[PDB]
Amino acid sequence: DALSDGFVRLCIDPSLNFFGEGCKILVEGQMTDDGSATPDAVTCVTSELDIIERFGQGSVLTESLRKVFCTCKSGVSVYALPREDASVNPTPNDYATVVNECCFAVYVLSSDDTDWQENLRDWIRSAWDCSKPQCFGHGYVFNKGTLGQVLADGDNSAELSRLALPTTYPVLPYLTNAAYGALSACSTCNNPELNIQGQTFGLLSCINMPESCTPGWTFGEVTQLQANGFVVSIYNDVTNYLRDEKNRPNATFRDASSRRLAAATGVALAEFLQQFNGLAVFTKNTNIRTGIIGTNPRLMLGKIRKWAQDNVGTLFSEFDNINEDIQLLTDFEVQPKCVGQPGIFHLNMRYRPPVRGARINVNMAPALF
Amino acid sequence: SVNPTPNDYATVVNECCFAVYVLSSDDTDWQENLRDWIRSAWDCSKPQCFGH
Amino acid sequence: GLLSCINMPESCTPGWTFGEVTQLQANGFVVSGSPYIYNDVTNYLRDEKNRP
Amino acid sequence: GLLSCINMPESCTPGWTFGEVTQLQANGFVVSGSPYIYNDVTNYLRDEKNRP
Amino acid sequence: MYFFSVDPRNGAVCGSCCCESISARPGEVNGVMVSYAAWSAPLRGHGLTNKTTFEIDGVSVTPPKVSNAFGRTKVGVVFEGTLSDLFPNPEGEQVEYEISELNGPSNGVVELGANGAFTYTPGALFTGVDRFWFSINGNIGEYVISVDPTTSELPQPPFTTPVYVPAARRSVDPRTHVLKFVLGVSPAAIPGDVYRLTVRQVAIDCDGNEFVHISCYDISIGSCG
Repeated sequence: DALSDGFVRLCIDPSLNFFGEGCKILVEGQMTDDGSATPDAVTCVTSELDIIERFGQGSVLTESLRKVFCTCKSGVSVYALPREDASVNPTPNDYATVVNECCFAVYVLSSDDTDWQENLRDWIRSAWDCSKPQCFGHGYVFNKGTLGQVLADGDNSAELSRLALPTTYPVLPYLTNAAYGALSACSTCNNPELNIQGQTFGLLSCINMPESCTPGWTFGEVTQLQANGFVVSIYNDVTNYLRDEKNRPNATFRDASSRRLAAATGVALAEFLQQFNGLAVFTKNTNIRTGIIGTNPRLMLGKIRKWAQDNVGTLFSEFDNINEDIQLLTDFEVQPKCVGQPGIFHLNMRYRPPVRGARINVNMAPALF
Repeated sequence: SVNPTPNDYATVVNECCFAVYVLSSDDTDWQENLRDWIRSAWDCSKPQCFGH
Repeated sequence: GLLSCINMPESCTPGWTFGEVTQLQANGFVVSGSPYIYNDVTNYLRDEKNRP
Repeated sequence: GLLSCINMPESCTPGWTFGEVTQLQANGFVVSGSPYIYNDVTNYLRDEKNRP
Repeated sequence: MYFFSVDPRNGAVCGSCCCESISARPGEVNGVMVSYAAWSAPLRGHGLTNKTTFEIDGVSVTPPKVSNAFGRTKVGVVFEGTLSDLFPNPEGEQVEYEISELNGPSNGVVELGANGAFTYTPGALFTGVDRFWFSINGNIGEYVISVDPTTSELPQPPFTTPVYVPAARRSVDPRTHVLKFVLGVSPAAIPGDVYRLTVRQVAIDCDGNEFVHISCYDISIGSCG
């Protein structure tokens, strides 16, 4: 049939898949033993077919991943950590063993227990530490309760996006939470600049909440939540930071967009610097010979600056004083020469998220003629 | 009458492509066999001259 | 879509009523209400996973 | 590559089937399906020892 | 000769966790030098000491197919042995045996019979231990014989591990902060296996105190160089 020869070889399959998966969200939640699968074991689940008898029918995880499996149609690689059960809330979980170097971008924890949330926080912040192996993860957790409680039941962590919910919210909390994370991932896991807010870029699809008149957090409470932190719905996709080491105002690490772009710059500079391996870096005579591949610390700083002067506008913003924001000091330079050793260098930059749009106060004042 | 199951379908009909197939029977087994056969005119390990 | 060479006796209550008709259609089974055919589809309702 | 003067008697079953063909296509041979020729290679598979 | 440099512990090849890499071929006995010069020179003192400690762990082992066997013959007397009850040959397979001439005996000669039989004639006027390496259908194992000086007996030595570091062949150069040691690989090491060697070297200050340092290297048993 003109296909006998052997040149073309066609497979007409409806359920094909070409996408380069990426986008490796993890979902954590308690389970019912109906799910035939080893607990405390990361399982990169497929689409629905391998369902409730894989994680536990009925239990929170079921609905959570259902919403997640929902939302995003294509783009993510869903991962599940089906924790087991036991004022009960069996949450204990110091488990950097089961989940390890294999790194996940988005995290969603369907449990209002402060301890579990804080443990996830610690794990993420550990991943986000100066330690040379990096993957730059981010989590999403929910938090119900009254205004006083919501405020009190919080922290400084900027590695989560703790969602606030009034004690009237019809939908079961964790549900929305999952959806939120889901959307974010599948949306931003290629473009980090995007920010999930407004109506078009962020409306949770799988919610279908019953409409009413009395919304929830009144305007005052809305301001309280927003300023303080939480991502009251969606609008204001910030990460509760509100502070810093000592001085409170640290606008930089407020938006999630800022955090994703910072991770992007980190991985870009990491995959870029690797062209300075081998090389040979003269540091005493600062005079490379003729015919030998080599570089000098000053030359390296020049290269770094040139680089940081191209990604500007797209990753960084303006670099006010380039002469000071980017500094490269050699081991021998800082340390008075007794404890110096060629090979060690110190680079320090100044991240400035590209300024975005915000409120536009209007003061239209009518008159006649 | 225990109707026959002419399962084989390999040698009976080799790669001789037919657009339409007309099975005249109610034997679920016979139907399943014809189904499997036609599920070979749409595989990968063949020139796949199809037919429904 | 007409099966002209059939010539079945006459209508009293043709086979499946509206409900059953719609049920089988949803289940992917062509219904023939001289009986004209309609929904000339095949018995395909789901892939490895995807139902719709 | 269509051998003109063979006028083979049209049939409905080949000799080498897909399997054994795929088999001796890795092994260099000149399998012929009138009958046309394809995979016009030589019986060369390996230099002194490094087969690929 | 492998030559590695230690990190001077300033938080300044992580690979998988930290440990370095060392390729190795089955049967070889190579040498490694590690330079603590970067770590012990700023700590102006009396250099290193001869108190290294080595530890071998396997992260990929591929449990052996054939098994080993012992022997306790006497001096001058011929020894007889079999080689059929070693390979469990689970699935019906030819039991073709072989004694590689590269790893034959050390003070004797074997006589491989027709069916896994072998006759070991120890060297006249010799009392001690001897080994040889057989290959039962591609899979390699060792046979150890202890020739006894006709008085009573001789103790039992330990069957050599696939990857090892000799008992006393390590050295330290306090004038250059260099540790020398040897890496021995058994011919029974299966290619593809991966072992981990961890070292704990102690330097010393001018007053007699200690400074500990710990590192690893991942030894990859690879075939064909």
